[PDB]
Formats: sequence, structure tokens, C-alpha cells
Amino acid sequence: PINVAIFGSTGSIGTNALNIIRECNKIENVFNVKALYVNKSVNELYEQAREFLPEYLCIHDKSVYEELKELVKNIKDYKPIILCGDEGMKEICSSNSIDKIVIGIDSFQGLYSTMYAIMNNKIVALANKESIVSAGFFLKKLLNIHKNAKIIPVDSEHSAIFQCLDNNKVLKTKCLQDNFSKINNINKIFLCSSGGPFQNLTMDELKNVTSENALKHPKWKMGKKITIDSATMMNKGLEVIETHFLFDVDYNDIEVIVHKECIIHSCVEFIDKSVISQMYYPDMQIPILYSLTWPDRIKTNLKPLDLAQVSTLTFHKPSLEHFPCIKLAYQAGIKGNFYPTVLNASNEIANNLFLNNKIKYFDISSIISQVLESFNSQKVSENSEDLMKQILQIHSWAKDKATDIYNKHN
Amino acid sequence: PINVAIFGSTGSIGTNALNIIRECNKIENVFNVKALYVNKSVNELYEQAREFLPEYLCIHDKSVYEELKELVKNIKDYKPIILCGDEGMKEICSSNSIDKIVIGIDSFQGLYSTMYAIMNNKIVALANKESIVSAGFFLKKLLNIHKNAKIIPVDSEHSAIFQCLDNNKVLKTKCLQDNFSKINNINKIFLCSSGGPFQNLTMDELKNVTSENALKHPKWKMGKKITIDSATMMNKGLEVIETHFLFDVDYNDIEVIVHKECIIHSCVEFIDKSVISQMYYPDMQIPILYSLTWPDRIKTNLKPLDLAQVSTLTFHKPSLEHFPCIKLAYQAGIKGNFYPTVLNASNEIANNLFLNNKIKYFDISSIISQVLESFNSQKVSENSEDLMKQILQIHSWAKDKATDIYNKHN
Ligand SMILES: CN(O)C(=O)C[C@@H](CP(=O)(O)O)c1ccccc1
Ligand SMILES: CN(O)C(=O)C[C@@H](CP(=O)(O)O)c1ccccc1
Ligand SMILES: [Cl-]
Ligand SMILES: [Mn+2]
Ligand SMILES: [Mn+2]
Repeated sequence: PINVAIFGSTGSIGTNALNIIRECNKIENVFNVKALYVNKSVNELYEQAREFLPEYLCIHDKSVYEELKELVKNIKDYKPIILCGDEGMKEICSSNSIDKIVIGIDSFQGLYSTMYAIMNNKIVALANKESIVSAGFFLKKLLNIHKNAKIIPVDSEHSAIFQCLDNNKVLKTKCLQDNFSKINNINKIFLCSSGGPFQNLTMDELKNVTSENALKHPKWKMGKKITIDSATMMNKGLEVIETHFLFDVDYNDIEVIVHKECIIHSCVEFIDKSVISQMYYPDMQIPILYSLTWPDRIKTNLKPLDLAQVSTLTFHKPSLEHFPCIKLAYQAGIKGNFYPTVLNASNEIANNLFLNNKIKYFDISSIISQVLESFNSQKVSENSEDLMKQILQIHSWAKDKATDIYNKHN
Repeated sequence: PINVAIFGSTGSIGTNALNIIRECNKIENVFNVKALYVNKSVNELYEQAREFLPEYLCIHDKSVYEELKELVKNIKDYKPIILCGDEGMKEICSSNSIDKIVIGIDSFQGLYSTMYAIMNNKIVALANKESIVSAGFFLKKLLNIHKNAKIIPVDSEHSAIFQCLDNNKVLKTKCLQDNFSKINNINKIFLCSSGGPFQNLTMDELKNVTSENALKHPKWKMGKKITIDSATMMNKGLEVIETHFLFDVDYNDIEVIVHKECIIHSCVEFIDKSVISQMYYPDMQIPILYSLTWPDRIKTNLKPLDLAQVSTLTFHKPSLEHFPCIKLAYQAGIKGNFYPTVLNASNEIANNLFLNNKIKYFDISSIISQVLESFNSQKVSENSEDLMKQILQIHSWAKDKATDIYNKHN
């Protein structure tokens, strides 16, 4: 039995996790959902509790906690431990009946839970890549202290890369640890991208694309923020840095490749030059599922890949002139220090402005470029708590700087 | 330092093995070529001996044995053990100073060295699919007895499949052992094929193809016999049965896919429906190398795959009407018993007839089909040597039968 907690259980990743768990458990009873944690959606948590009957329930919003207790009374033969706020989150993390925790919470709250999962030596199925991009240093330090803690990637390209590895080697190291590449004989990564909706556009057409254009025909079902990032290819830029940190691959050895059919999810080139790749329909259930079964696999009733029907797969290089966010990402990542934090934070702002029709496509990369240019390297704290504060402070500064640039721009 | 013997060193597999060995050794000293064995090409063996200076030399044909000595006399500072025939082959296989044996003698003669390599508990890097097809059950029996022997596949599609597997699972089983696919969580195999030169021919055009046509512009550089089998897709038919025996995959779960770019070498679908595939340019050096380094990989300086340049990859189902040898292979595999032995033997004859312009394209399948039709199942001998004799008997019968059908037809 695999004992799993889901943090952010009503979000996109959390609901998809519960769905694949539900379907796999119908084939063979494999998963015990031990804990559910949601922010404010008390009715939804009740509905999930009702079905999965976890040992622990936690609602963050303290205002709705009594309500939740009332609701859950109505579930027969069920007496969970019902908690609330950060304190309930920490109690769940410390439970020895939980082996794996899905982090389906974004933003800072997600980093805080991640930290507690790591501090409790858990397997952390991490779907918030922004924490890896912005706080990579902090997570690396934390994983060095907590030896048995492991981050398993859920972002599809990174899951794919992870799935292309030999677990006989993987088990001698772990993600976000120096030497992961050496131990796994990794030479190079092909990081695949859908390319978004603008691949064939000229620079003059790109100048006038709108967020309505950007949210059209996404190849995956996803939130607005990531969909804008897909259109600018900043999503892939961020994913380049995620790759560097998870797998200890040099920036030079990470190649972004536009694969519009979204069947090959990424590929790993090993030192002999043999390449291995992972393929499936664009469906988040596979990467989520693997993060819960690794190092095993279990039976599903997902539709099998029909290669003959797919028929054709295509690959081309992205143009850095048309997708300058990609260049900025490499530049920030290579510079290192806290430039990735700055890149991520300034993009948060620039992305939202474009989403809301306040700036134009090349304004996004312009703003980000300017914030990056304004930032001066800071000495990296050795102290873990000081380091975390540095990251938050720089993140906050970068958001304000991005906003100030927008505000001062006519 | 890996100690290697090459059986059939002057064939396409052998020369490719020496080349990748030579190149890897220029990076770092990794392989010792301990032994070279050829059927009768003295001048070529002598050139190989001059460069690699192996401890052992073996020429099967004794009529050219003294000639070999006379040639090797010339090489200075070099006093190798110069053996001949089956006896020298046996002496090489049982030497302690040999860890891995590359079998690149495809002729059913290669069965013998395969056997002796297994009997001496070696790692057998096997590129003689005919022995697996004809004697699979026998080899399985032998591997059950010799617990430390391992067959590592060299045939490119089977190396690909093997490379897509998690060695943390592989090491709990071995090729040609019951339950290999269960232990490795294998649901299905996409067995890729170049398709040969005749994929786009109509039925009428196919009726007329000659061996000249078939040997034209092939996607891989190999011997005539396999190049003809590639044209008829009987090579893929044999490889279906090879897949069944190596990995214990049901015939129902093996799908042949025509992939004309020859970049994806085959794919594995796991029980969760995730697919993993192995890719490289069409170059036998990678699968050979992996068989010699498994469970590890080592650095090469081979050209890195450039996916963007390759640009497009395509997949389609083969037409069984155009390629009836595929259907015959499945039918023989599904029936089991000694039908694969008969399939392989009859094809040896039919292939050579076509190669030599004695029969037509559809005469190949017709002959094979008729020989299969004329065979009745036999009691499988439980004694291992009785079983070998049975296999040689039936193989020899099937060749005679196929020759008779040809001789009697106008
Ligand atoms: C699934 N996954 O891991 C993603 O990163 C989804 C991205 C893919 P990309 O950045 O366009 O390559 C995406 C595509 C389309 C719309 C929104 C996001
Ligand atoms: C490399 N390898 O493992 C082979 O089986 C070579 C075959 C490939 P196929 O049977 O055409 O798919 C082949 C293709 C073209 C010419 C000769 C052989
Ligand atoms: Cl999302
Ligand atoms: Mn992604
Ligand atoms: Mn092959």
C-alpha cells in the first residue's frame, strides 16, 4: 500500500491526483489517502473526505474549521483527526503513517509545506516548479541536511526525464543533489515544449498579440498563468532552470526543442550518446502517478498510445528573437546567485499585466530584462533561515521593481 | 577493464564491435580484446590480430589453420594461442580471462558458440536472432541451468527495448526467463522497423521486385541475408519471435510499427501506459556498446543526435498483404512447438533463392507457408541433448522440404 497525503487537494494537481488514485484503486487496492489539506473549500474537502476517508483532514482557513467538523460528522464510520492552519499541516508532515506528499499548492505557502515535508524526511511529489526556480538553493541545503527526504518531480518534462533514468543509479543519489548527473551518466537533456500558439508568427505580428490570442488552443488543460508563460515560452525558460537544479545538468547541456504534438515529453542523452525518451498523450495523470509509484509502476486503464494514429512527430528549434524570455532564463540561470529568483518574481508581475491587457508581448521580456539589469548580486547566506529570508526579500523587491517599471512607463 | 571475445569478428556486427571498442579505448582504457573468431577469412582476421593483438585467435575451417600461423608469425612481440574448429571455440568460451562474448555469427552455426558461452556462465552479447527463433526454448532451458550466464541483446530493437527498462527491475530477472515482462511491468512492445525499400510499392510492383532492388540504398549497412529479410519484413517477423523469447512478451502484446527514419529503435509501454523509447542514428555501435557495458554506460565521442535536424519522425502499420512474412512469423510463434524452427529454416532457403534470382518475392512467403503447413507438432524432448538433436533434425528437414518445394515447382 502506498500512503499518500495531498496538499492543495482541490486544486488542479490535487484533483488530478485523486482521480488517478481513484481509477487505479478500482483495478487493485493500492493507495491509502492518509491526509487531505485545502485552503478554504470546506464543502469540497468534505466531498473528498467522504470518498477517500483519510486519517487526517486539514483546512487552512481557521474561520471554517468548526463547519468542517459538522460536515464530517455525517460520514459514517469515520473519525479522522481534523486540524487547521499551518499547525495541522506540520502535524500531518510529522506522521509516520505518511510516506509521500503531493504538493499542489503554489506560492509561498507551498514552499513552507515543502520545507516541512523535507524536514520530516518524506518523499515530496513537487508540482510547484517556481519554488525550485526561486528557492533552489534553499531546497538543496535542506535536502543535504535531511538525508532521507526526496523531491520527485511532477512537472511533465521533468517527470519524463526522471522516467528515462535507470533507478538502479537514481537510488544511489537523489534530485536536487550535486552529482546526480554524474551518477546517472547524463550528458544532455532535450527539454520538449509545445511551443505555444505563436511559433509561426513574425516579429511584427508578435508585437500585437493579446492575452486572448495567447489563451487559444492550448495543447494542455491548464491555468491562465502557465498558459501565458507557454505563449512567451517563459514557462520553458523556468523549466530550464528547474532542470539544472533537479538533475545537476549544466545550462549548456539543456536544449529546448519545440515539439508541437506533445507526445514526446522530453529526452535524456547519456554519455555514450544513446538517448531515451518518455512518450504519452498530453495528460498530467502519468507524471502525477509516477511521482506516487516511483520506483515502481502500477496498472492503469488510461488509453494506450496509438503511435500509428499519431502518425507524425515534429521537432524544431525555437527562435530566441521571437521568444526572448527563453534567452533571459538562460542568462539568469547562468549568472546564478539570486537572478533566478528575480527572473521568476518579475515574470509573475509581467505575466499578469499581459494577461490583463496592460502591456504588450515584448513588454514582458523588456520589463524582466530591466529588473534583472537592476539587480546586484548578494552574498549567499550560509545560514538556512537567513537564506530563506534573502530569497523572500529579493522576490518581494523584484515584484515591486517590475511594478515600478510598469507604473513609470507612460 | 572488460575482457571480450568476438565471434564472427569480420562480419558487420564484429567489425562494428571492434570499431566502438577501439574508439572507447582512445578515451580511456576500458576493453581488452582477448579473442577473435572467424569462420574462414584468414587475411581479415590477420589484419585484426595485428591491431588488437588478442590472446586467442580461432579459425573454424582447419584447412586454413596453418596459413593463419604462417601469417601471424610475422607479427612481432606477439605469441597468441592459435586454435581452430569447435574445439578452439570451446576453449575460448571456457577461459577465465574472458568475461563477455559477442556473438556475431548469425548462421545457425552460431547456436553452438551461444550454447558454450552460456554453459561457461558468461555475459553473452547476442546478435544471432536465428538461434533464439530456432532454439529459444532450448536456450531458456540452458539459462535455467547456468544461473550466472546472461543473454544481453544486441539486435538493435531488442537492445532498445532493454535500454528502456529500469535496471533496478532487470537485475531481479534476466532475458529469456519466465516472468521477465511481469517483473519489468511491461504491457506492450512497439517493435519498430525501417520498413525496407518496398513500403510504397503497390501489389503489382511488389510482384516484380528483384534482389537487386532489395539491396539498393538500404537504411542500415549489413549483410545480404538480413537485407533481404528486411525487404520481405521477415526480419521483423523473426524479431517478433525474438521479442517473445527474450522478454516473455505475449504475441498479442507485440505491435510492429514502420518508422522509416530509423531514429526510434523501439518502444516499451508499461502497465501504467507510459511509454519509453530509445533513440539514436541508425548505427549498430550503440547497441553493441550497451551490451558490453550494461548495467553501466561509458563515454563515447559518437555524433550527438540532432533532433531538430532530423525534424520529423513518422509511424505507420505495415500491410500484412504486402508483407505476408510478418503474418507467417506470428502464426508460427503463436503455434509454438517447433514451428519457429521450421519458419526460420524454410526462410533460410527461400531468402537465398530470392537473393540469387531463382524465385520471386511472393514465392518466398509461399514456400515458407507450405513448409509450415506440412509440419506436424512433435513431443518436446525433456533431455537437453535430445532436444538439441530434435531441433537440428527439424531444421534440416525444413530446409530440405523448402528446397523440394522449389525444385518441384516450375
Ligand atoms: C504540462 N506541462 O508540464 C506544462 O508545462 C504545460 C505547458 C507546456 P509548454 O510550456 O508550452 O511546452 C503548457 C502548454 C499549453 C498551455 C499551458 C501550459
Ligand atoms: C539494425 N537492425 O537491428 C536490423 O534489424 C537491421 C534491419 C532493420 P529492418 O528489419 O528493416 O527494420 C535492416 C534494415 C535495412 C537493411 C538491412 C537490415
Ligand atoms: Cl496549473
Ligand atoms: Mn512543464
Ligand atoms: Mn534488428
